[PDB]
Amino acid sequence: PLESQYQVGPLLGSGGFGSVYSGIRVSDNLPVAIKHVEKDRISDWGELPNGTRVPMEVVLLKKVSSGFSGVIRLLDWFERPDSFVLILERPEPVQDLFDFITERGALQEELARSFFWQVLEAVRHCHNCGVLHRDIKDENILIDLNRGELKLIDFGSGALLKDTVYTDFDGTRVYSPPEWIRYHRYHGRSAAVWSLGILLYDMVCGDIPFEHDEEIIRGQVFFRQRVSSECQHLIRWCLALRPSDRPTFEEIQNHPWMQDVLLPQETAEIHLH
Ligand SMILES: CN1CCN(c2cc3c(-c4cccc(N5CCNCC5)n4)n[nH]c3cn2)CC1=O
Repeated sequence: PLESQYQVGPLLGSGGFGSVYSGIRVSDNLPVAIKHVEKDRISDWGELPNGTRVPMEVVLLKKVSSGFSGVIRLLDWFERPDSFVLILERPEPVQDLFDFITERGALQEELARSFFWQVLEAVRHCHNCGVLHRDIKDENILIDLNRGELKLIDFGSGALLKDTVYTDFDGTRVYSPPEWIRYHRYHGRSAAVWSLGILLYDMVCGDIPFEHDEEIIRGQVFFRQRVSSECQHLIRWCLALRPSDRPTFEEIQNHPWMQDVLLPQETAEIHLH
């Protein structure tokens, strides 16, 4: 009975993902996030090993929630008559990257390097677990303000990772690649790299580079803030129009702009405290 196991707090947010509340596990006072999703609104369904009908999100979270890392872990879940309820890790104090950027404006490159690196490690972890996130962006990353650690959230638009083409997409359009816009097709890793380019631009410029379909399709990157040449180069590389022209994760992390990253804790002490 989830009713008695958790003390429900205030609404943290709601939108396309459903409704997410602050909570506390009664047994040990562990801070949690309680996410409700209506079944009528669940588009993609999946199956547990033990053969049970469940939201793909839950399948993806399980595959990815084993071990430590930069992904928010699924602690438990429940099925209700017309909804599923997910119990998720909740860091505290925390702020999502979108609000963080809005507040501080464009980030110092040293900070953006540390954040971006951690996002890369998290996404690599998902891919190693057979999971494609598909909605990488500032709103889907949490910053643990005390530890300097980022955490990927919201796998509700995700899919099992495969090497064949995807012909469906339900992530954020302004983060979707030109091949989706033009052809309604993309491959997982290379689409992910494109969204990482948007994300990195967003961090160092304090806003998204493209707003309309035609800008995405043109792929011309204009910098509105001062950004080093190395960083501009990495961004333009991630945002190559031809998917095959984009860097692999390894090539991103071996890029000269990516060298000498701060540890998360160093990052918090310098930039967060
Ligand atoms: C799209 N989306 C956004 C909220 N999300 C989430 C938030 C949290 C949080 C959390 C903690 C503190 C604040 C906070 N919100 C996130 C929304 N923006 C305000 C801060 N979320 N902890 N754990 C979470 C797990 N998922 C579920 C989800 O699917």
